[PDB]
Amino acid sequence: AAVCDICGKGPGFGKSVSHSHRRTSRRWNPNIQPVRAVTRPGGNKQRINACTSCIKAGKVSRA
RNA sequence: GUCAACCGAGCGUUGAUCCGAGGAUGUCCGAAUGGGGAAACCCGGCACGAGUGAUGUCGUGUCACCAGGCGCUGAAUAUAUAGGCGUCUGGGGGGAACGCGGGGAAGUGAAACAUCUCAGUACCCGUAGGAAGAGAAAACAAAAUGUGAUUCCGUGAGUAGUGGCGAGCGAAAGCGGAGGAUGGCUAAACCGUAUGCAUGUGAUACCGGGUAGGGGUUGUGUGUGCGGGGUUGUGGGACCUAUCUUUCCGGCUCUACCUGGCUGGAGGGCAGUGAGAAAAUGUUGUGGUUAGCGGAAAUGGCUUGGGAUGGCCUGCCGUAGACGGUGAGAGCCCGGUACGUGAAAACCCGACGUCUGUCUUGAUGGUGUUCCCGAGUAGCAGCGGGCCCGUGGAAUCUGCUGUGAAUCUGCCGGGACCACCCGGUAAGCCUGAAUACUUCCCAGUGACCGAUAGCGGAUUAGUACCGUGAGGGAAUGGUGAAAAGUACCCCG
RNA sequence: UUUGAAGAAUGAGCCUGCGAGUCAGGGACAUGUCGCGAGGUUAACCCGGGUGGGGUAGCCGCAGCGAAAGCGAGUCUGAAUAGGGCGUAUCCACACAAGAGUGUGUGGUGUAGUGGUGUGUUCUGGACCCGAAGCGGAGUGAUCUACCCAUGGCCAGGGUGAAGCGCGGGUAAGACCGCGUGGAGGCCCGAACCCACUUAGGUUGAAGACUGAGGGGAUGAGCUGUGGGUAGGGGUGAAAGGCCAAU
RNA sequence: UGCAUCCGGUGAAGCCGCCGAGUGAUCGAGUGGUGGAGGGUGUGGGAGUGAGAAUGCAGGCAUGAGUAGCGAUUAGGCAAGUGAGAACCUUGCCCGCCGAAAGACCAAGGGUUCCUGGGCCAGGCCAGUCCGCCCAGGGUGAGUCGGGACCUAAGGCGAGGCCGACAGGCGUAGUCGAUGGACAACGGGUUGAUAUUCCCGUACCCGUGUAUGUGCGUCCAUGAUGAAUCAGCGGUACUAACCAUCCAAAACCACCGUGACCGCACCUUUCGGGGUGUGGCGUUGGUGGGGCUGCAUGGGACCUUCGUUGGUAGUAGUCAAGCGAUGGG
RNA sequence: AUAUAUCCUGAGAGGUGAUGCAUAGCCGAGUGAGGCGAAUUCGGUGAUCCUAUGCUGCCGAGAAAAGCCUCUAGCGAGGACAUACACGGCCCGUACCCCAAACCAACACAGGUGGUCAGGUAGAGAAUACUAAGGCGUACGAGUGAACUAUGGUUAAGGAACUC
RNA sequence: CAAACCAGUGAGAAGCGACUGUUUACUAAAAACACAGGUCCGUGCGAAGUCGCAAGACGAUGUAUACGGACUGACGCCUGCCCGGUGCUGGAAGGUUAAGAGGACCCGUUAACUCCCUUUGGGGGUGAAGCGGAGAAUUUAAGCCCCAGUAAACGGCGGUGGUAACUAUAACCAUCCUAAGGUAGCGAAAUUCCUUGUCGGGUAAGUUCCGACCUGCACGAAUGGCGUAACGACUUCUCAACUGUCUCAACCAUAGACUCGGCGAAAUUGCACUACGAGUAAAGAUGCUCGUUACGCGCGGCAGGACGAAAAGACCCCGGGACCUUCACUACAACUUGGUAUUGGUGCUCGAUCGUAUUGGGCCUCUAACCUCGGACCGUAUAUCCGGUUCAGGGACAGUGCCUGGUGGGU
RNA sequence: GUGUAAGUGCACAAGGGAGCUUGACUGCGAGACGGACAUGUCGAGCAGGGACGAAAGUCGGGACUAGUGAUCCGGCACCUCU
Ligand SMILES: [Mg+2]
Ligand SMILES: [Mg+2]
Ligand SMILES: [Mg+2]
Ligand SMILES: [Mg+2]
Ligand SMILES: [Mg+2]
Ligand SMILES: [Mg+2]
Ligand SMILES: [Mg+2]
Ligand SMILES: [Mg+2]
Ligand SMILES: [Mg+2]
Ligand SMILES: [Mg+2]
Ligand SMILES: [Mg+2]
Ligand SMILES: [Mg+2]
Ligand SMILES: [Mg+2]
Ligand SMILES: [Mg+2]
Ligand SMILES: [Mg+2]
Ligand SMILES: [Mg+2]
Ligand SMILES: [Mg+2]
Ligand SMILES: [Mg+2]
Ligand SMILES: [Mg+2]
Ligand SMILES: [Mg+2]
Ligand SMILES: [Mg+2]
Ligand SMILES: [Mg+2]
Ligand SMILES: [Mg+2]
Ligand SMILES: [Mg+2]
Ligand SMILES: [Mg+2]
Ligand SMILES: [Mg+2]
Ligand SMILES: [Mg+2]
Ligand SMILES: [Mg+2]
Ligand SMILES: [Mg+2]
Ligand SMILES: [Mg+2]
Ligand SMILES: [Mg+2]
Ligand SMILES: [Mg+2]
Ligand SMILES: [Mg+2]
Ligand SMILES: [Mg+2]
Ligand SMILES: [Mg+2]
Ligand SMILES: [Mg+2]
Ligand SMILES: [Mg+2]
Ligand SMILES: [Mg+2]
Ligand SMILES: [Mg+2]
Ligand SMILES: [Mg+2]
Ligand SMILES: [Mg+2]
Ligand SMILES: [Mg+2]
Ligand SMILES: [Mg+2]
Ligand SMILES: [Mg+2]
Ligand SMILES: [Mg+2]
Ligand SMILES: [Mg+2]
Ligand SMILES: [Mg+2]
Ligand SMILES: [Mg+2]
Ligand SMILES: [Mg+2]
Ligand SMILES: [Mg+2]
Ligand SMILES: [Mg+2]
Ligand SMILES: [Mg+2]
Ligand SMILES: [Mg+2]
Ligand SMILES: [Mg+2]
Ligand SMILES: [Mg+2]
Ligand SMILES: [Mg+2]
Ligand SMILES: [Mg+2]
Ligand SMILES: [Mg+2]
Ligand SMILES: [Mg+2]
Ligand SMILES: [Mg+2]
Ligand SMILES: [Mg+2]
Ligand SMILES: [Mg+2]
Ligand SMILES: [Mg+2]
Ligand SMILES: [Mg+2]
Ligand SMILES: [Mg+2]
Ligand SMILES: [Mg+2]
Ligand SMILES: [Mg+2]
Ligand SMILES: [Mg+2]
Ligand SMILES: [Mg+2]
Ligand SMILES: [Mg+2]
Ligand SMILES: [Mg+2]
Ligand SMILES: [Mg+2]
Ligand SMILES: [Mg+2]
Ligand SMILES: [Mg+2]
Ligand SMILES: [Mg+2]
Ligand SMILES: [Mg+2]
Ligand SMILES: [Mg+2]
Ligand SMILES: [Mg+2]
Ligand SMILES: [Mg+2]
Ligand SMILES: [Mg+2]
Ligand SMILES: [Mg+2]
Ligand SMILES: [Mg+2]
Ligand SMILES: [Mg+2]
Ligand SMILES: [Mg+2]
Ligand SMILES: [Mg+2]
Ligand SMILES: [Mg+2]
Ligand SMILES: [Mg+2]
Ligand SMILES: [Mg+2]
Ligand SMILES: [Mg+2]
Ligand SMILES: [Mg+2]
Ligand SMILES: [Mg+2]
Ligand SMILES: [Mg+2]
Ligand SMILES: [Mg+2]
Ligand SMILES: [Mg+2]
Ligand SMILES: [Mg+2]
Ligand SMILES: [Mg+2]
Ligand SMILES: [Mg+2]
Ligand SMILES: [Mg+2]
Ligand SMILES: [Mg+2]
Ligand SMILES: [Mg+2]
Ligand SMILES: [Mg+2]
Ligand SMILES: [Mg+2]
Ligand SMILES: [Mg+2]
Ligand SMILES: [Mg+2]
Ligand SMILES: [Mg+2]
Ligand SMILES: [Mg+2]
Ligand SMILES: [Mg+2]
Ligand SMILES: [Mg+2]
Ligand SMILES: [Mg+2]
Ligand SMILES: [Mg+2]
Ligand SMILES: [Mg+2]
Ligand SMILES: [Mg+2]
Ligand SMILES: [Mg+2]
Ligand SMILES: [Mg+2]
Ligand SMILES: [Mg+2]
Ligand SMILES: [Mg+2]
Ligand SMILES: [Mg+2]
Ligand SMILES: [Mg+2]
Ligand SMILES: [Mg+2]
Ligand SMILES: [Mg+2]
Ligand SMILES: [Mg+2]
Ligand SMILES: [Mg+2]
Ligand SMILES: [Mg+2]
Ligand SMILES: [Mg+2]
Ligand SMILES: [Mg+2]
Ligand SMILES: [Mg+2]
Ligand SMILES: [Mg+2]
Ligand SMILES: [Mg+2]
Ligand SMILES: [Mg+2]
Ligand SMILES: [Mg+2]
Ligand SMILES: [Mg+2]
Ligand SMILES: [Mg+2]
Ligand SMILES: [Mg+2]
Ligand SMILES: [Mg+2]
Ligand SMILES: [Mg+2]
Ligand SMILES: [Mg+2]
Ligand SMILES: [Mg+2]
Ligand SMILES: [Mg+2]
Ligand SMILES: [Mg+2]
Ligand SMILES: [Mg+2]
Ligand SMILES: [Mg+2]
Ligand SMILES: [Mg+2]
Ligand SMILES: [Mg+2]
Ligand SMILES: [Mg+2]
Ligand SMILES: [Mg+2]
Ligand SMILES: [Mg+2]
Ligand SMILES: [Mg+2]
Ligand SMILES: [Mg+2]
Ligand SMILES: [Mg+2]
Ligand SMILES: [Mg+2]
Ligand SMILES: [Mg+2]
Ligand SMILES: [Mg+2]
Ligand SMILES: [Mg+2]
Ligand SMILES: [Zn+2]
Repeated sequence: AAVCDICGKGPGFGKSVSHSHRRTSRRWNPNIQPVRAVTRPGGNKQRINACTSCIKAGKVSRA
């Protein structure tokens, strides 16, 4: 819940809301997961904290 | 140097001290950086010298972490990588405010109270700078054939608006001003090179007239890397086809001989320490700063007077009658005042001949047909945030999650939203001046205080003292003009 | 302060100093007063080591009515002369009506606001002065106490006598019992130590919690030195709303 | 503050009196005494502008008052000395009190309170020659005691690492961290103060080195062994069989029950269905007899698998001494 | 091999240490130092001190690491073992107080503060009573038969009738 | 003749608690706390539950004969009946409902037009495709509603009337209603208001005590009932000794109080040449009226007044705080669902334009995303952290985000 | 006796019946009453249309006095408002 490696997406802070509409401070943390992505076409794969936005950005590739 | 005096030793006409510029010296703790640690203290490794009969012993240096590179090494293992070393360059902490940015509340008002307000305030945190930040419209405007980056002022106006439509909050457009730089580029529609991965009909296919010699720019798809030149506002650029064309040379579009498309070298540019090319090449103002020099004119006389600058009388000078001191009110007494002058050396602000780059293989004006200019971006569904705007009919901005575009008969804006037309190029980038602040220094000023005031602090003050801590936190000025601070005698 | 105080209602030991309606805003209004007058005035800003000059950007009134279109000395209402609401500053003289008080038409008197300066009030600012219980953010504390963690130390003396053990009884083996040994025990009495039950004194005390007589445990859930960790809406808590540095 | 400018060392402001005047807040070019350096008419201007109170604040001084108290449970008297003064100090005599302390050593802590010398304002709840007062001087002596050179617990810090909006939080290798473990000291004497430190006498254990006497190799060579090499075997028992033991796949013989068929006699509704007894099969429920061949279960042997040597190659490469760990016990 | 075999551990006792020292006292010498200097044996009691980190017995089952000894991985042509030898071992604390007028309590305060030493007579004793060593009478005193208060002693007879 | 110091009062009846023990430092040491005994429930091991926005650590280097939570509290006899309410536990067939998808209606705009007017589309309505606005129905999980269980889970266990051989009764039947309507035991008790209930014991006298009766206002069986040996600085009561606690105080030795010398305080304080009584009055007067009495001043004592001093009254009320409780409001932490993403494939089975079509649901597989706290290597000379490699197990689950619904005095 | 309590009124009816029918109108409103204020009450006359009565005239709710709710936010219809 810290940071996504490439997108640079630090979690943002905002306030929730009731139906009565009374505020309270809360947070949002980007959807971060690690995968053993492919780096070089030689087969070397490594792990990097990536979010869904980055994944669908598809800098990381699959076989 | 001072308290503080005092002595005692002493230093000077050759110029000692005093002030300024550069330099060296700088124990230890303290980012502390050789390891450790209860700060000012313990314990080592490595390289060079020295002394002892040698050791003992001594000095000197170097020895942190992280970041970024370079060279060497390489584990699982085969390549290679992590890791491992060693070396250069940076940063590390502190500082009053200001600025940016990440986060961010309640007391309070609403006469209660949740929305709301208090307010993005205090406070915490990470950054740089002397300013920062913002900054060249994807802005406004509204038919005028208008504005023309940002920033800061005074308006516009407590108006339009927002709000349990309450308390409250609060624009924009336009106008007048300060300051100005309409300011130049990178990277995708061709090519030369360092290139590789792939393959050969390995010859009739590759060079821009004619003769001749010579022997995979992949066939097909996709992605990545390297570039001249294409970056709209009347709507705009190129795989090919109609016109003038202000130097030369070579090599290319897989070869050699007209037409077409590029790159390299000899010459007018574009400018350059720059936000749009990078690194280097060096210096003149009586400019200032750091300290300094000169700088006028009454012993004038008398009176009170302890003491005169005072009262009276003369004469005084002034480009200087700000100021302070000297025995009471001083321009004619001293420090000094206007004015003039001045730096061996160093430093901040202003030009000028070594030396450097580029380009004139590039540039300017003229007639028609056919893969580029910011993508996970604009916009979208949900969720929230900032714009006066609290979902309200809600644009514009940002963003968390899922989604997701066109590229010129493209986009987005014009305050739900649509059509004709109206106006300006988003997703890349930087860039002075106007502005804010003052821990620090200088010079001046005050209808500012004059010791319970004024900074807590005119004095050994952030001390004594209190608290183990964070922290709190005092009271305490004047003898005299000068110490001439009471010799000596007497009581005790 | 009170309806009301000589008050036995509050405050004042005394003296001296210090101590309380201030201050800002083209803020708003009214009253004084000052200049000009259908006009009044400028902000910011530029240039005079000096308050000058420039600067009309802007604001208020000269016209109001209507929510608005819009109209305009009228306008709104309304289907409307058909009067009413609001203004036409305000009045004088002439005529027309009813004399529903006044309205409707003519000729003159012709409209007074604005910017200082000082003042009361309101305005937002802490807004006449001192004063709270408390909420929130950042930090400082476990040198007492609570708990716990590691390492050490402490518990004079004197009794009680489990299991177990051996022998003798007893079994067929037992089991069971007498005898001597053994000495367990949150066992007993009682010093150090640690506590706090009663009384007394003290309660401007020797002491911000004690002194003296007695008072319980006193080999353990014990106590004690040592050094460490647990931080505030949290700790800890053999639980009382206790302790967390006399709070 | 502005001003015509003045008042004053022939005495300003301030302080304390006196006089006179205004209805008031006051005033007086109104003065007497202290004071010895600045005030200021008038007319405006601006204010931190007027104190008795707020259990106000700070300072000073009141009263209760010369009152309460002088801080234990042990307690003194006296002689003589110093001194101005002597219950309180010094010396002496007796008395009393503690004596698991009210004595003697340390740690923690404090830091000069230790000793000597001088004086007694201030401090000691009184005086005070005395003091833990002040003033000056002196005083702290370690290879062997203690803290670092050593090692570690609880726990803290922490490269890299992991996680975290920032800050930071964790925890590995490591490094810190005593209240523990590790190495050596005794008695006497000494000054006014130090002592297991100084002196005396006698010992010790750790760290470096000496070089010889023991005396030991590597650079000679003797000892114990030790193990990485060519030729086959485990009656067990690969492959046609024999003796003995229980079982049955291609149903012969015999009976019986009858999926279903052909029917022979009787019963039954008038005849029907149907039941009973039986005959021929068929079985709702396919072996025995015999040989060729091929495979499956044990026997001896044929060629390749041994009873580790026959030369060699104790010819040559190896050292243990002496110290050798970030490792093991 | 069951051997008091062997090894390890081990307070204590004897000897040397020590013909030394100290010593009660003797002499001259006074604020007090100096020289000389006798005996220096026995038994018996006896610890909470030491053997002991031991022995027995119990469950609640009672640190780590180092130093030391020892074994080897990586070397090697000079180390091992003693001793005459004169050499060589840091820095810092070391005074004083330390159940107190010196520390923590604002004081020269009837409080608290951890470890060590533990005499004699009675006694079980580390209680208690009196004493040595040694240190104190802890800083207001002098005088007065009052109340009254506090600390105490004694009390005719009655014995809880006071009083919750 | 234990002569000193030192050195247990004892016994009886009972209440509560098993006891040793701990606690409200600095007013409460108990009957409270705590425990040893049991009970219920949760907890399958990267556990349950904790601290922590995370890694991670405790739990534990433990493993259901362990750990956590809650209740009662040795031991013995026991621990009755009630599942409507609230909870918890199982069952989701039905009804209601999330987000998310979605596209019928309705609405806006505009090319063409549509009457007539000119000549080179608007003024008297339709509505083009897209654009958009509100906008559908349709798919939806948990939960709630619903069905059962559960009381050592929180909790309840009645009233009404009638009904005997003299006498008061109910020991039997009928009423309502809820789920049932208090069983054993004990009971004017630590609960009993009348109440000092009545009776008996103890005393002359007993509102306390003990022992019984039961009219239990308003006991009661794990927020446990009844007894209980021992224990207790616990509660009540009685008895013998005991005594100055008392009848009823007396004397005496001590340190103060007193006088003398020395040093030298504090609270309070508008004034002060400060009497009495009756009256008056802001309603109890040293200070007013009236009358009485009284030379000025001290010292020791005693406390009735000076509404005496100390603390801006606790109680009460009035404008406000903090903490706490809960089915008060509004939320939020945590727990829980689905969709969506980290996201892959085959086979089957189910639908709206029995032989032609509808793309998603449910299942079984598999590796390859992902997890692994399994193993074994390496970084390493030492490393249980960590990173990489291999294999092994899982595996498209899980976890994680975002939206959403539940629950939510934990905050 | 007079719709719903009491008072005030009411026979000239405000009491019944019938006929007819909508004035329980539209826009104003001279002036008043009460109101601290927001509000609340009464009312002759003027313009269109209608109702009853031939006409005269009466008709702007019930014999009167109770039967009620501010502001915001929102919903719905019409207009020669933007
Ligand atoms: Mg991150
Ligand atoms: Mg924010
Ligand atoms: Mg908020
Ligand atoms: Mg996708
Ligand atoms: Mg210099
Ligand atoms: Mg130097
Ligand atoms: Mg360091
Ligand atoms: Mg460093
Ligand atoms: Mg590098
Ligand atoms: Mg490789
Ligand atoms: Mg409010
Ligand atoms: Mg309020
Ligand atoms: Mg607020
Ligand atoms: Mg705001
Ligand atoms: Mg700079
Ligand atoms: Mg800029
Ligand atoms: Mg404006
Ligand atoms: Mg307001
Ligand atoms: Mg180009
Ligand atoms: Mg180009
Ligand atoms: Mg155009
Ligand atoms: Mg000069
Ligand atoms: Mg003179
Ligand atoms: Mg001058
Ligand atoms: Mg002068
Ligand atoms: Mg001068
Ligand atoms: Mg809004
Ligand atoms: Mg909008
Ligand atoms: Mg463009
Ligand atoms: Mg500027
Ligand atoms: Mg402090
Ligand atoms: Mg009054
Ligand atoms: Mg009065
Ligand atoms: Mg009085
Ligand atoms: Mg009063
Ligand atoms: Mg009072
Ligand atoms: Mg009052
Ligand atoms: Mg008072
Ligand atoms: Mg104003
Ligand atoms: Mg005028
Ligand atoms: Mg001007
Ligand atoms: Mg209007
Ligand atoms: Mg109208
Ligand atoms: Mg003014
Ligand atoms: Mg706070
Ligand atoms: Mg701490
Ligand atoms: Mg037994
Ligand atoms: Mg025994
Ligand atoms: Mg006893
Ligand atoms: Mg006393
Ligand atoms: Mg205190
Ligand atoms: Mg007694
Ligand atoms: Mg115990
Ligand atoms: Mg802390
Ligand atoms: Mg709290
Ligand atoms: Mg309690
Ligand atoms: Mg309580
Ligand atoms: Mg406390
Ligand atoms: Mg004079
Ligand atoms: Mg004079
Ligand atoms: Mg004078
Ligand atoms: Mg003056
Ligand atoms: Mg003036
Ligand atoms: Mg004042
Ligand atoms: Mg005063
Ligand atoms: Mg007053
Ligand atoms: Mg006062
Ligand atoms: Mg007094
Ligand atoms: Mg007295
Ligand atoms: Mg006295
Ligand atoms: Mg005392
Ligand atoms: Mg004397
Ligand atoms: Mg004694
Ligand atoms: Mg003792
Ligand atoms: Mg003793
Ligand atoms: Mg200490
Ligand atoms: Mg002296
Ligand atoms: Mg003196
Ligand atoms: Mg004194
Ligand atoms: Mg001194
Ligand atoms: Mg690190
Ligand atoms: Mg760490
Ligand atoms: Mg660690
Ligand atoms: Mg260490
Ligand atoms: Mg240590
Ligand atoms: Mg010493
Ligand atoms: Mg010593
Ligand atoms: Mg040595
Ligand atoms: Mg030292
Ligand atoms: Mg010493
Ligand atoms: Mg000492
Ligand atoms: Mg002592
Ligand atoms: Mg003190
Ligand atoms: Mg004392
Ligand atoms: Mg004390
Ligand atoms: Mg103690
Ligand atoms: Mg003892
Ligand atoms: Mg004695
Ligand atoms: Mg003694
Ligand atoms: Mg007394
Ligand atoms: Mg007697
Ligand atoms: Mg008696
Ligand atoms: Mg009982
Ligand atoms: Mg008890
Ligand atoms: Mg007990
Ligand atoms: Mg207890
Ligand atoms: Mg207690
Ligand atoms: Mg206490
Ligand atoms: Mg208490
Ligand atoms: Mg108590
Ligand atoms: Mg208990
Ligand atoms: Mg039980
Ligand atoms: Mg239980
Ligand atoms: Mg249970
Ligand atoms: Mg778990
Ligand atoms: Mg209980
Ligand atoms: Mg049931
Ligand atoms: Mg129920
Ligand atoms: Mg549809
Ligand atoms: Mg439910
Ligand atoms: Mg009873
Ligand atoms: Mg009972
Ligand atoms: Mg009772
Ligand atoms: Mg009773
Ligand atoms: Mg009774
Ligand atoms: Mg009684
Ligand atoms: Mg009862
Ligand atoms: Mg009850
Ligand atoms: Mg039960
Ligand atoms: Mg129960
Ligand atoms: Mg209960
Ligand atoms: Mg019970
Ligand atoms: Mg019992
Ligand atoms: Mg008696
Ligand atoms: Mg008496
Ligand atoms: Mg007395
Ligand atoms: Mg006395
Ligand atoms: Mg005195
Ligand atoms: Mg009176
Ligand atoms: Mg009276
Ligand atoms: Mg009186
Ligand atoms: Mg009082
Ligand atoms: Mg109060
Ligand atoms: Mg209140
Ligand atoms: Mg609170
Ligand atoms: Mg989903
Ligand atoms: Mg999926
Ligand atoms: Mg609450
Ligand atoms: Mg009628
Ligand atoms: Mg009118
Ligand atoms: Mg009506
Ligand atoms: Mg009517
Ligand atoms: Mg509203
Ligand atoms: Zn990302």
